[PDB]
Amino acid sequence: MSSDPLQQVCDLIKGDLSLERVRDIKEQLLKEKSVVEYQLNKESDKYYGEVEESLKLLNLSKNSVTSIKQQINEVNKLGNDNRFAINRYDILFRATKLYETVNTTSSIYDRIYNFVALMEHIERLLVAELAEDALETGCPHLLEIHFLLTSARDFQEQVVVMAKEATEDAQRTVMKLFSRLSGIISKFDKLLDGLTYDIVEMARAEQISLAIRLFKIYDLEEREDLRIEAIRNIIKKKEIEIEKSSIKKLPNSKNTARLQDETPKVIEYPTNKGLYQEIMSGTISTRTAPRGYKHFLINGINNSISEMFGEMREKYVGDQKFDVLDNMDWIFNELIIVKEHIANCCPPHWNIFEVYFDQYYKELHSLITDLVESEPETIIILDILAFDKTFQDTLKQDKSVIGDKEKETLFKDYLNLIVVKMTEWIGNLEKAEFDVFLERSTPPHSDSDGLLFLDGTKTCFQMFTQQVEVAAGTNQAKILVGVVERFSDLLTKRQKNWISKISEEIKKQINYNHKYDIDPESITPEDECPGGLVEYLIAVSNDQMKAADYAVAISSKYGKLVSKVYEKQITNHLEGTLDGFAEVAQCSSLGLITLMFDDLRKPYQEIFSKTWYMGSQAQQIADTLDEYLLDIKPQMNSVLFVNFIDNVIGETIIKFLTALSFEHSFKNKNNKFLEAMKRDFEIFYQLFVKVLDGNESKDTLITQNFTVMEFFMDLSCEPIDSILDIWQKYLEVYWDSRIDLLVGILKCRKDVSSSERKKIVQQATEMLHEYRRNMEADREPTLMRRFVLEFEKQ
Amino acid sequence: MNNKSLKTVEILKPINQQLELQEHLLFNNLIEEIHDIMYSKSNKTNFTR
Repeated sequence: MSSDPLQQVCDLIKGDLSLERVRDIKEQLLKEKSVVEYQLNKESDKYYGEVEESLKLLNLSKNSVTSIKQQINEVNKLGNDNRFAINRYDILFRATKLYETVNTTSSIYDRIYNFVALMEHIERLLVAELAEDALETGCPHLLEIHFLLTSARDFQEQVVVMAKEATEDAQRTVMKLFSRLSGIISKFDKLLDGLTYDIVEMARAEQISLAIRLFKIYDLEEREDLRIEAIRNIIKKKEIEIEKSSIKKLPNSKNTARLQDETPKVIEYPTNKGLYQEIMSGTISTRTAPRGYKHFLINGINNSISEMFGEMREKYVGDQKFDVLDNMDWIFNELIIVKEHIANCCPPHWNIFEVYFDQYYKELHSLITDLVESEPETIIILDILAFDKTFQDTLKQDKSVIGDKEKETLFKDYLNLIVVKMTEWIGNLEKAEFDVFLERSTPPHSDSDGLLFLDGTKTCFQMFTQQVEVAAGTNQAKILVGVVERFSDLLTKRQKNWISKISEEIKKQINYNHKYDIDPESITPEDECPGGLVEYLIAVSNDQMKAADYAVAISSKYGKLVSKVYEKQITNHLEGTLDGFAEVAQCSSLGLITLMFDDLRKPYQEIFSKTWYMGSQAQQIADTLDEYLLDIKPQMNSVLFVNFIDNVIGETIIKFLTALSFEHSFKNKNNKFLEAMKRDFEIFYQLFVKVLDGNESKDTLITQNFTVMEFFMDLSCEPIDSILDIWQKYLEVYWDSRIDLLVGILKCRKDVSSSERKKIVQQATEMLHEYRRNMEADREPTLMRRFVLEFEKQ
Repeated sequence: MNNKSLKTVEILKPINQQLELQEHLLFNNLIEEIHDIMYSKSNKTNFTR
């Protein structure tokens, strides 16, 4: 098969004739079919039982439900038994003679249409009672619901005026219509003056334990009675749409009609084809239809009386800047009290519990406009509406709260504010600091061993720590990252300015040392600047490490209530900066190494000439720079220090290998240069091992440079047949300084000639490049990185 | 049935199959022409008459 030949490959992953591994491979197939039949077993069982209940209930309802509608053949065909038999008496004279006077409702319509005129003219004040509450009307379950039933007796002139639509006469709704002017709208609007003044009376801060009880009881009685009443009229168009649109829209008319059907199919003709589905008989039977807006259409004015009192309590200024939700959420507390008080009053309607969430539309929509733009206090924009979001949540079910959706755009306003503010802050703090550091007689914040902290950087520390209190205070993935990481771009502008003006500190000590001991024909205006750059630039690296303290240590110290993704998005650009927290040391402290130097450039090129060969130039270099690392040594930050003295032994050996191209013929002749490589090697040893005390770097960060010491002793002292292996070994460590240095060494030498430079130094050039294909495919550029000295014609 | 077609083990079973079958026609006509009695015995040549 197309699987089996592939399965012949799967078992042909056992060999070709592999009967033991064919057996085991068959056991693997048995494991696969084993579990596939466990899950296919139980899954097939669940499907089978689903078919079992499926056909079991298709059975049970085919038979039993066929005997449920056929049990309606049993009991409903039993309904047809006593159709013209029952009630053992003159039922024919009960439904056609005693019920003939049921078609004789004349005098009740005259004294009740007339009494509906006069007494509801009286109930236009009595059942429309107000001024002020006295329990809301007084007693609007007596009063406003007396206007509801007086409007339900005038629902003969309001709802059964729509049932009596040309029943038998013309003045049943005309001469009684002036009896319905003071009859219907002096009872229905009396129940709506008592209903709008009931719910308005229920909008009156208590409101009350009997006022909202009676008033809301009328506004649930005539509210839900109105709901089933107009639901019985809409179910007279839906029971007529069920009934007359099963008659007119059978379809067997089949025109259908013009124009009392489609439209109004199906209503369809009042009294009684359009009425008796809401009228007699009809054990209701009007439908009621009181009161329409007791709270059937007037419960929206209660939750919109706390959501129009709430929305009215905004006072859109916001009366300090965001006090809209103060009085508005106060009306939300009155919405919870009026809500639960009214559900204690009225179960069916009249503000059961919707006043709370309607007032959450009042506080939500209210707080989403007081700080829509930056028109409120932009520093206090999201804290107010968010404080009412979570607090007005916690003041309720959490839920008459302030849903805002403008939190995050206002957090972009906090982005622009805190970022551009910290551009202003950071710029002033920088230029203040650097203009302090050019005053080189007093160091910053006191300690006598150069571990000084700073002042404006402390304002960055503590005061930017206070800038991110809204960041961590609201736990934003867009500010506590974004102000922090855009702030890290601001820190990149910082360390660029520490490179710039700390390089101007370097220039200041360069020409101040020109003023000190270096031939004073160099003097600049801003460089009147003696020794003392040590405490300044190390004070910088110290608050690089204290930017590690509050930036790194506060960073991972507080930010622990997101996942490590967003916490990590913070962590990408505050704590890799530890390398950055010596990267200024990549630019400051190398300047320190040259400013240990710049009082001493008179021996720095008189090396390789005859003065240093038997004199005290090595004394000045080694001992003076030794003391220069006998005062930076107490005064230096550690991460700056290891890299520092490392680059002191390195840079001081390349200032010990400065003058390899001055072409002074080497005094290995009478050993004057050679003692300058050997006896001065003792003097240039405690420049490595008295510079370094308190640690064991004395040769450890000097061994790599004893390579260029001893192999350079093999380069520049030794004769013809001992400069080959000089470039062998010196190639085996330092190919960064290339072969042509030896050419300069044979520029500084007569008694190893230029054809010897061809054989030794050019076959050794082939050693250099072919070993660079061989062994470098030695180590990095170093102190001897780009000191490939000039070569002649090989 | 399984053809199979090819190596792994079938084919390179079928060599010893078909040559084992001509080996059984070899031993078959050996015992057939043994006491055919084209060699005479009870057997080919173990004389019992």
